[PDB]
Amino acid sequence: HFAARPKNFGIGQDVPYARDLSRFMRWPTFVTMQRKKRVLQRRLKVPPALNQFTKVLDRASRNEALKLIKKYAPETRKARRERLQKPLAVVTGLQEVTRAIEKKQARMVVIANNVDPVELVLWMPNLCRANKIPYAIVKDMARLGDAIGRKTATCVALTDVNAEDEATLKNLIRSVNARFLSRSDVIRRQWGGLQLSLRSRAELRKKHARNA
Amino acid sequence: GKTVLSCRKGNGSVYQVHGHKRLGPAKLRILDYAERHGYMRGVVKSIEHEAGRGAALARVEFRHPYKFRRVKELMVAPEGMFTGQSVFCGQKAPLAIGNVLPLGQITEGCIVCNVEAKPGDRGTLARASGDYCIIISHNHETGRTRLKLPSGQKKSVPSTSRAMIGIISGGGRIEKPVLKAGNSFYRFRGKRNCWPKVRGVARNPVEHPHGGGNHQHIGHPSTVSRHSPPGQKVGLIAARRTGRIRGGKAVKGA
Amino acid sequence: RKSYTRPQFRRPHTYRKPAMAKPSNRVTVESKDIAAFNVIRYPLTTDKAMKKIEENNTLTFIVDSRANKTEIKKAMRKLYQVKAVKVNTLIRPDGLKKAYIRLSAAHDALDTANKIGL
RNA sequence: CACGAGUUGUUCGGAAACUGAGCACAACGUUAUAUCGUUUUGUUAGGAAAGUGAAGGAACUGAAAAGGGGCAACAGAGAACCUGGGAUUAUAUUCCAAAAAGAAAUUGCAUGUGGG
RNA sequence: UUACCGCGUUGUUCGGAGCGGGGGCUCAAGAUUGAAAAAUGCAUUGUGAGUUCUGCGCUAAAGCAAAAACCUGGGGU
RNA sequence: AAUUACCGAAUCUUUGAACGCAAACGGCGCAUGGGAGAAGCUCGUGUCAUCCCCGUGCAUGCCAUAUUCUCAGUGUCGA
RNA sequence: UUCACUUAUCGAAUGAAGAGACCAAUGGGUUUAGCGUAGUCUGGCUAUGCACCGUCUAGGUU
Ligand SMILES: [K+]
Ligand SMILES: [Mg+2]
Ligand SMILES: [Mg+2]
Ligand SMILES: [Mg+2]
Ligand SMILES: [Mg+2]
Ligand SMILES: [Mg+2]
Ligand SMILES: [Mg+2]
Ligand SMILES: [Mg+2]
Ligand code: NA
Ligand code: NA
Ligand code: NA
Ligand code: NA
Ligand code: NA
Repeated sequence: HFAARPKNFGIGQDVPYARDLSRFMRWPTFVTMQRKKRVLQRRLKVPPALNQFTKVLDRASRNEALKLIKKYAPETRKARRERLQKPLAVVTGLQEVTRAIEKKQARMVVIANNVDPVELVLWMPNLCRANKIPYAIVKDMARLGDAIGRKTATCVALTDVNAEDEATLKNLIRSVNARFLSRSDVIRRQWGGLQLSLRSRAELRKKHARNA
Repeated sequence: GKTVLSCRKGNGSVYQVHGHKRLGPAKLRILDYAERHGYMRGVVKSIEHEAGRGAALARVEFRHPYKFRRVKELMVAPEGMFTGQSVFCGQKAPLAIGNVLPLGQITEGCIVCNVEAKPGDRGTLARASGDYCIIISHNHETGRTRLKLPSGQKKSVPSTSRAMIGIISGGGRIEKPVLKAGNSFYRFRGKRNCWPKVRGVARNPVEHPHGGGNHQHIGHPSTVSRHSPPGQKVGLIAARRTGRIRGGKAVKGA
Repeated sequence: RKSYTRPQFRRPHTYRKPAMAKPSNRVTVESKDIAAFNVIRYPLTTDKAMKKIEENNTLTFIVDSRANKTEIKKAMRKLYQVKAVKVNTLIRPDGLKKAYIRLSAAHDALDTANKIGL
């Protein structure tokens, strides 16, 4: 005595099932504001100095660079205390990295692309280009911090490497220069932003079709 | 001098409405998905009289679109509505007295009431006792409809705003003479504290611009400017004309 | 966190650690064998009180003004080994509280009054 | 004027425990200044204001429930008790004692009987 | 089964959408019989008039406050 | 010493910034620890439901913190 | 100054309760730029213009 009893979910008809209301719900204020900020930064016209932080290094090269930095990560408190009872590393920290760039000690610089007051690193590519230091802009300060052993990191500089990794460093410098140091005129020229929404774009396309 | 009464009334201390016996705001249904894409059917449960208002009010029961529940609304009844009647609201509705449909679907030259000025306002025009609008024309290019308001002025509204077919009930109310001060007493006891009315010339100079003198008179013209400060703006305000009109009566308004 | 079926967001349910019990912030020594002497103060010796003693098996006492009938019964039993079947109380116009205590028929109010020293 | 005494309630009036014309704590806003404003036409607040049923494997744990807390009527709503007394100097639908002068109604928790 | 006539109030009305006659179900207010209760109180049992709660069901351009608390059902459990 | 003077140890009712919620109310709670209870239960005891009494914590805001407490976001990533 | 745009700003409704597309550009990409053709630029490759590709997929009824 088993049979189907289908339900009608048209206007009128049967009381419907619980629908998902995520897109039309009233969210908390901080959720709303943090989404609208991204929308605004897409819609407005972005000057080149700020826009240069959107074009980042490719995923494969970023993985290789972070592997090298992790290999040369600095010491921990336990390691330093176990030492000094009787090494080569990367340079971390804004002040030390800036000093290494202002001298010629740095051989490459990696800069995170999502620092919160952007004025902390807005000027860094221009300085690395005024000197002849190869540099790249990568995806996450959280990933840089994971590489060096901290929570986050704004920038990292490599000064000296071992002969086991000299060839890797040379290839990395070449691939990084392909994207950042050699395209400096386009970088200085290119504006950004000015994206319509999908809704607006579809409306424009439909209007052109109807008027043609 | 002292403050004038028309300015005292703006604090609204003892001059606010008497609303203890009222039943609530009268409004159409909420413009939601079912009304935008189909129709909903309701049944008229009762017809009642609310203190201070000249028209009847109808209680209409619908089914909740999303839950297992019943929803009761309170609208202004058109003339002819009866208890047990079925009322349809939405796009696919037929044409009958009491049905709510979009103005773009109502034909040209028809009589409507409870009109929405902006889509979703839930009804703001032609709501007093015997009033109605007339649909003059449609314009499919811009999606607007032109109406003739009860005052005689013409207004254009979007074709998506809704209206109800018919005329508001209770017409002919102001045709009966009142004959007594007690009748006026009881009429205004249900509205607000505004009766009886003393005359400015019968007040004193400290109270009104018209008061004072050995004879009861205004010493200056009673037509005042539109830019007058509060307290000076009593009389005929920014009048374009005065006296008894001979000939056709024009429309009044901006 | 996945699908919401209501048109507005409401704070989620989280883990709440219950409040610990602190060390007590009172240091005074209080005795459990003493409170009845505070509850019951002294008896009354007026003509109405004597008439009640002789006729209705009732004793009349001035009691603590903040005590209630249940406490007065318990104190009566503890102080004098008797059982009270009714307590009626009033607050006097001079501010003191007076109780009319009727003993069970198994006890003689005259004998208890003699023991008290009335 | 002096001295000594007198007001007794499971049910009477109030509170516990309703809402009204209304008030204004929180939250937010404003002001050199909060000692200002909004705060019931369903109804705070750019607004994350719900703290426990059933559970299962003795307490813990957490599903479902938009719209914060409170006050304002001793004539509105609500509200389980009546007579007799030879029972006072003064209180009584409040006191009376095993033949309660007596007869009831109602609330909480337990125990037996029957039914289930 | 009623032929525009019939029923009914002091009074402004009711009837094929069911008048009237026979027999019934139910509600509201009273009466009666008894337990209480004579064991109490003090030193009978009939008419007429007046007054409350009650019933007769529910002026007006004036049209009869709300909530708690409680009651019954429809469903599932 | 019911003498005086001084002070190091104590006691310190109801309120009030008054702060669990109220207030012409000696009113009403939630959590936790105790006390009394010839109801019942049991072998004069012991135990005790409903009712009753006492101690402690429980305002809003802000700061710090959690051997590293529980979460939320079509914010940025990465599995 | 007149036309178009939408993200600032303004108004309304709601318990923020169902917007738009899938019907395909004058659209987006090295984390959905993969690949050709023609110029221009410094050896890792870019820029401009045009072509193909991916993103890109459903269905009442007739
Ligand atoms: K205030
Ligand atoms: Mg005068
Ligand atoms: Mg009393
Ligand atoms: Mg005197
Ligand atoms: Mg009353
Ligand atoms: Mg009472
Ligand atoms: Mg007297
Ligand atoms: Mg207090
Ligand atoms: Na004047
Ligand atoms: Na005159
Ligand atoms: Na005159
Ligand atoms: Na109110
Ligand atoms: Na109250």
